[PDB]
Amino acid sequence: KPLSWSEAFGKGAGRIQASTIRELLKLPGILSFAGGLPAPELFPKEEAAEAAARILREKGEVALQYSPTEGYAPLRAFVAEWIGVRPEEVLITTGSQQALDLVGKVFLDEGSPVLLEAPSYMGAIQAFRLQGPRFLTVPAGEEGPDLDALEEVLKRERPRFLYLIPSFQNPTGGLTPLPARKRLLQMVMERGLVVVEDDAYRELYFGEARLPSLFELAREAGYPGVIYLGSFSKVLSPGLRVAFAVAHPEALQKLVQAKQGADLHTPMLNQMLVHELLKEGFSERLERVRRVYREKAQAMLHALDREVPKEVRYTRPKGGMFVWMELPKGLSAEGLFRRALEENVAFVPGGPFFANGGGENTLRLSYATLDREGIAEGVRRLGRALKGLLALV
Amino acid sequence: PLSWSEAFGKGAGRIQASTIRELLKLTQRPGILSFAGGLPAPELFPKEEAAEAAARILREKGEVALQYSPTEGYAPLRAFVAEWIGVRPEEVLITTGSQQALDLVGKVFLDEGSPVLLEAPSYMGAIQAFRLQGPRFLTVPAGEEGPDLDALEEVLKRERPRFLYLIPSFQNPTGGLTPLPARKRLLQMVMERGLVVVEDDAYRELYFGEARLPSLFELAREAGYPGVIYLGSFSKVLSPGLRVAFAVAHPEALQKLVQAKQGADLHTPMLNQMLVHELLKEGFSERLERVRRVYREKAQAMLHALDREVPKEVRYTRPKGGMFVWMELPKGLSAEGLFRRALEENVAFVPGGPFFANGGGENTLRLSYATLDREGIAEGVRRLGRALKGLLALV
Ligand SMILES: Cc1ncc(COP(=O)(O)O)c(CN[C@@H](CC(C)C)C(=O)O)c1O
Ligand SMILES: Cc1ncc(COP(=O)(O)O)c(CN[C@@H](CC(C)C)C(=O)O)c1O
Repeated sequence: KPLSWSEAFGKGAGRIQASTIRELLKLPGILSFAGGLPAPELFPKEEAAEAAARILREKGEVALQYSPTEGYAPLRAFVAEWIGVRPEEVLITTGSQQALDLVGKVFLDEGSPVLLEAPSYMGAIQAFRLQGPRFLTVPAGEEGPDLDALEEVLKRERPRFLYLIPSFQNPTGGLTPLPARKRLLQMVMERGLVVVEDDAYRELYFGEARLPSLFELAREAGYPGVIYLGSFSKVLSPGLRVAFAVAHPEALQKLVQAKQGADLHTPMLNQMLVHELLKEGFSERLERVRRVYREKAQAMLHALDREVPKEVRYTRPKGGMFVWMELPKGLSAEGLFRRALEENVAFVPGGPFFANGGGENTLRLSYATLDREGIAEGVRRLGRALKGLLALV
Repeated sequence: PLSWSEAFGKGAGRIQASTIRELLKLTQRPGILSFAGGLPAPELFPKEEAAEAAARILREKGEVALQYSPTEGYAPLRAFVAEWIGVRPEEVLITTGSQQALDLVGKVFLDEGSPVLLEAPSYMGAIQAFRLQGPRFLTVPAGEEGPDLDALEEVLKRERPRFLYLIPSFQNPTGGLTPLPARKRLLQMVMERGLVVVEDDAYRELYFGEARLPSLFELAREAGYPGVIYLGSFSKVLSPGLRVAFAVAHPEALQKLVQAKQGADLHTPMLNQMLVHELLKEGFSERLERVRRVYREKAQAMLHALDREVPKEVRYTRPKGGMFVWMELPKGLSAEGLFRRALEENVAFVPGGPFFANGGGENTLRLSYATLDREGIAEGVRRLGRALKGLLALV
C-alpha cells in the first residue's frame, strides 16, 4: 500500500493553495513595490535593543516562560486606554493575521456566507477560505464599499459577518468617508449583523485627523456587533507579530478560546517590548509615521505621473501604503510582472485580492518600504515594463 | 438585539475546553505552588546571554529582525534544526510553538467526521487543536510502555485514521516511554497500511537514562518510509515563552503545512528565531546535558516526596524522562474534587479529564515537577498529601 499524500490530506489542504503571502515574504537588486513592508528607517533599533536587554535582565523569568493566552496585562491595558475599552475586552494576537484566522474559525463553516469587498485583503481572503465559505462581494472604490450593492446583497443573504477596512483599504487605498460609515452602521444595526473592522492603517492618514471608526460609531450607538482589529505592524514593527482584537466580551471570549489551541499565547518578550517602546512618546511616534508615509506617497505619485502613460490608471491615496493600478482591459498584470522582474522591479498582481476571481488587469504597488530615491528609480523601471506591455498590443 | 450565540459557526462549539488558558495564568495566584502546567525550570533560562544577544540582534540586524520575514522561517535556524535532526533545511518549517504545528496538522488533514487516532490519555493541546475540525476520535490506551499495540491493531483493522498522533518519548500526560521494539512494531503496522504518523517529540532531550531512543521519524527514514511528520520545540530545552518550534516532513506534506501557516500568522516572529539561533550556536550539547541533570533531580525530589506523603491506595508513575508524574486515585474518586481541596491547601495540579478525548479518566491527574525548586516540590507534596488524606477520609 504505497503512501499517497494527495489522498491523505483533508479538504483544508485544497483551500490553502494561494501562495501570495509566502511569495511576498520570501528573502537581489530588485526594487520592491510588492509587500506592504513598513519603512525600516522608522524602526527604533537602538531603543528596542535597550528595552529588550532590560526586559530579559530584570524580568527574563517572566518574559521567557509560558504566559497568559489573553496577553500581557500592561499591554492589554495600554491598548484598552488607547482604543477606549476595558482591558478585559482586548485580546493580544500574533499579528492581526492571527485575529483573522481566529475570526474565521469562530464564525465560518463550510458553505457559510461571508461578505467582503472585491477586491479586499488577500490575507483575510486566505484565512476565511480555509473554512470553505461562500464569498459574497460588493465593489470597492475610492470612497469604500458600494453601499447600494450591499443593500441588495443584504435583502437575499445574511453574511456571518462583513469584513471591511474603512481606512486606506488593502489593496485599493480607499477611504470610506464619515457619512458612508454612518450609513453602513445603520444597515448593519437594522439586521443585527456582525462587522469585522480591520484598522491596520488607522494611524496612516495623510490629512489632519482620523475618521471615527465603525467600532467608535457603534459604541456611541450602543451597538455591540463590531469586532475591531488593530496591529502594531504598520506603526512600530511587523516582525514582532503583536496585534489585538477588541470585542464585546461574549465574542472576545470565543476568540480567546480559539487562540489557546492556535499557539497557546503570543510571545511574551515581544508584547513586553512593544509596551516598553510605546508607553512614552506614542503620539509623537505616530506623527512621524504619518509624515514619512505622506512623503513617500507624494514621491510615488510624482514618479508615476512622470513615467506612466495615461492609458494606465492609478489611485491617489489619502493614507496608507498602497497605490492601486488598472491596466487597459484584457491586459495581464501577471504578464507585466514577468516584464517588471526583467527590469528589476516587483509588485503584486491584483488577482489574489478578488475572492471570486477577476481583476487580472489590476495590480497593487506599495510605496512603504523604499526611500524616495528608490521609489523614483523603481517607477522608472516599472514605466519601462508598462511601455513594453502596451507596445505589444 | 444582536445574538452572539446565533452568529457563531460550528467551530465556536468545539473550543469550549479552557485548560490551556487556565494553566497559563496560574501565575496570577502566586501563593499557590504549581504542579499544574508543564512550565520549564526557570533557573535554566539564559537571561544574561539572551539580553546580550537580543541587544546585538536589534542593533546590528534590527532592519531584518523587526521587518516582515519568510513564512518558512529564519534560514540559519532552519539549517540549525536540519543539522540537529538530520534532514535538509528545506524540510524544516519554523512554527510559533509546536502547538501551532498541531493546529496546522489539524487544518491540513482533518474534516468533520474524519477519523483520527490518538491515545487515551494524550496531550490536551493536541486534542484541542484537532477538536476544532470536528473529527471522530479513535483511541487506544496508553501505559508505561506507550500505546497498546494490540488495541491499535484492532482499530486499524476497522478504520483508516487520517493520522496517528503519538508522543513516544515521555508522553504527555503519563510519562510513558515507548521502547525500541514497540516503535518498530508500530512503524511496521503504519507502513503496511500506508498511514501517516504525527510524532510529537517535545520531550526528546529530557531523558534520564544514558541515551535517546530512535524516533519513529528516524526509524521511518531508515526504512525509506515518508509518512512520519516530526514535531519538535525549543520550549522544553531553551524557552517556551519565545514560541519557537519546528515541523519536519516529506516535502509534499511540509508544503501544505507552509501553505496553512501563511494564513495562521504570516510568519513566526523573527527576533525570536534569531535569538534562539544565537543562543544555541554554541554549547548546545552542554545545555542539553544540564537540562537532563536538572529534570532528573527534580523527578527524584518529587518521587521521594510522594513516597513519604501519598497513601498507598493511590498509584503514581516513576518516569524515565520528561516533566510529569501520572497519578491515579481509587476508582470513583474525583480528581476534580481533589483539585478543589488542593487549591484550599495552596497547591495545583491538572485533573486528568481534559487528556481523554472521548471522556473518562475522572480519577486521574497529572503532576508536573518541572517548575519548582526541590524545596517547593517537597512543600507542594506535603500540601497535596493533606488534600489527598481529606479526599480519602470522606469515603
Ligand atoms: C488589511 C490588513 N490586515 C491585516 C494584515 C496583517 O498584518 P499583521 O498580521 O502584521 O498585523 C495586513 C498586512 N499586509 C501585508 C502582508 C504581507 C504578507 C507582507 C500586505 O502586503 O498585504 C493588512 O494589510
Ligand atoms: C506533547 C506536547 N506537545 C506540544 C506542546 C506545545 O508546546 P509548544 O507550543 O511550547 O512547543 C506541549 C506543551 N505542554 C504544556 C502546555 C501548557 C499550556 C503550559 C502542558 O502543561 O501540557 C506538549 O506537552
